[PDB]
Amino acid sequence: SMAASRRLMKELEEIRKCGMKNFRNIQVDEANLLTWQGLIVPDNPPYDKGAFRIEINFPAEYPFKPPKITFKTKIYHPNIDEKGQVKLPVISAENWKPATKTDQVIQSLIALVNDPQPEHPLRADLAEEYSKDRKKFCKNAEEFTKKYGEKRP
Amino acid sequence: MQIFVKTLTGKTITLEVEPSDTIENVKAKIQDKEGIPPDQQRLIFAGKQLEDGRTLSDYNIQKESTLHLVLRLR
Amino acid sequence: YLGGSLSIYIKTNTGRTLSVNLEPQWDIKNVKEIVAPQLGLQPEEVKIIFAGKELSDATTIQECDLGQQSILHAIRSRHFFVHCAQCNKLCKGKLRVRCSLCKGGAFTVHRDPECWDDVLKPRRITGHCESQEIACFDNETGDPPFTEFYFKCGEHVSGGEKDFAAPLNLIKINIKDVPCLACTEVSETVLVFPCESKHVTCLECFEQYCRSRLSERQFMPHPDIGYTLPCPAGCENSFIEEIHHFKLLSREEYARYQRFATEEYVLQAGGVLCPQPGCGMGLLVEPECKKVTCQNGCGYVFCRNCLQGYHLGDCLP
Ligand SMILES: [Zn+2]
Ligand SMILES: [Zn+2]
Ligand SMILES: [Zn+2]
Ligand SMILES: [Zn+2]
Ligand SMILES: [Zn+2]
Ligand SMILES: [Zn+2]
Repeated sequence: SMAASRRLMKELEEIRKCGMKNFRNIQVDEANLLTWQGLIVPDNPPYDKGAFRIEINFPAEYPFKPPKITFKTKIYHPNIDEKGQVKLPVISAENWKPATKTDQVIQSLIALVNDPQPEHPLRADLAEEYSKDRKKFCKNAEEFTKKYGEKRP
Repeated sequence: MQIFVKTLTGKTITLEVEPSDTIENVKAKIQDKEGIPPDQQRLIFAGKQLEDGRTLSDYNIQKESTLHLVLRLR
Repeated sequence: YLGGSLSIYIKTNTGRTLSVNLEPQWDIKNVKEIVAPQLGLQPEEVKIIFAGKELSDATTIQECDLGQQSILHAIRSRHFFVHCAQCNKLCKGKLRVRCSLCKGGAFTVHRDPECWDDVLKPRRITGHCESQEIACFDNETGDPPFTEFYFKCGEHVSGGEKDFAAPLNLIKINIKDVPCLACTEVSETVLVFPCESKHVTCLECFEQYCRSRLSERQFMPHPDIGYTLPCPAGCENSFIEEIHHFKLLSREEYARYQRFATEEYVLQAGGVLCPQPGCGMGLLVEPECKKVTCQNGCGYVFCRNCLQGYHLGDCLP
């Protein structure tokens, strides 16, 4: 809770100065340092310029335990749960190095969003859909993502 | 110097023993103070069974290290 | 700089023990010319031994890395790191030596290894002993015993004859200002992990990592090594082969490591715990035998295939 929270704070600082276009609107509630709020704008057409609001909660053992990510904004995506939970290989406790920075994980998540992976689905129906039929999948996707998610210039 | 042997129960027993003593000696002392059969005793420290032939010094037992007791009915 | 003055015991070949206190800056040749009239031996005769090395006559007393109430010996002839039971925090350790046969000191060592060397093995070097009129012989035995080392806590007063501590060989001073993996924070004192990449972590992160991997019984099991920890990065074949490092954590955090290690050992080896509350007794029952007793305990008999009272009929639910 010392070399942990301070490292987390440092990463937060570097992320703040690194105002990369894809991840904007950083909201770290001053009460609890272990929870972050964010807003992500994908460049790709299926989730075109539609900002999705995410929350990242870090364990009390952050340096040696993978953080978890939830999506407060509903999203039509195979690797994303209905509750908002996400299956990211970089995160999953089976293969997570402590040295892995937060921004790298965020970039990995963005990459996962832009191009979905049907190899390991949390939501099987959408996975089979995208694997077999893309255009109707893209229709449902764009429809839903215009239906939910706040656009940002 | 002294050490502690501890049954999982919490029953802690204090035993005086010096580093260059075999596990057999410790077993003999424990059984002498409680009444266990010599063979039934399996001493375990940090999850590894202690070989009867070797000594405490080979496992680098400190002052008041806890040597947990396990009993082998056999 | 509290006192400066040092007090030292001196044990000779004979049984007599001499208490002498000196100033840290006196010549060892002078010390020889002080010990010689102390027992009545000639000043030219005395050779002084400490920790194995034939002491230089010119070297300063302070130079010898010597604490308080320590012991040196005499005869007529002519950056470590340890964990202390008294001192919870690890302290700078000092290295002394003892004869395998007579369990005594004051002998000469042949190689005198500096650091980063082959060590900590029962059989290494043989040396001449002063005690018992040079009667430490292996010629007769055949089975070879050897001069063995040990470590003492150098932050406090010590008992020269038998005081010892646990050596933590994985902890080094940060000589190249290497950053800790977990915090990217260069710590003066760090720990080096046994993997090829030589990953390093400071003490705070050793403690946090341990106490985080501890509550859920997550210590990786090796038969020979013990219940240890993998590399923070999870590098292969990087298991801490000397467990005592865990003593960086205090009473609770470490004793519970001992307990859990024992319990899991019992569980995996086939043994079974005691269902009666507050017993937890692990009893290694012969695989075929299915009547469970509680040896020197609560004598409750359970089926082991049901964790319930001894039943003759098979336990269906
Ligand atoms: Zn000490
Ligand atoms: Zn000797
Ligand atoms: Zn650290
Ligand atoms: Zn490693
Ligand atoms: Zn019992
Ligand atoms: Zn049963």
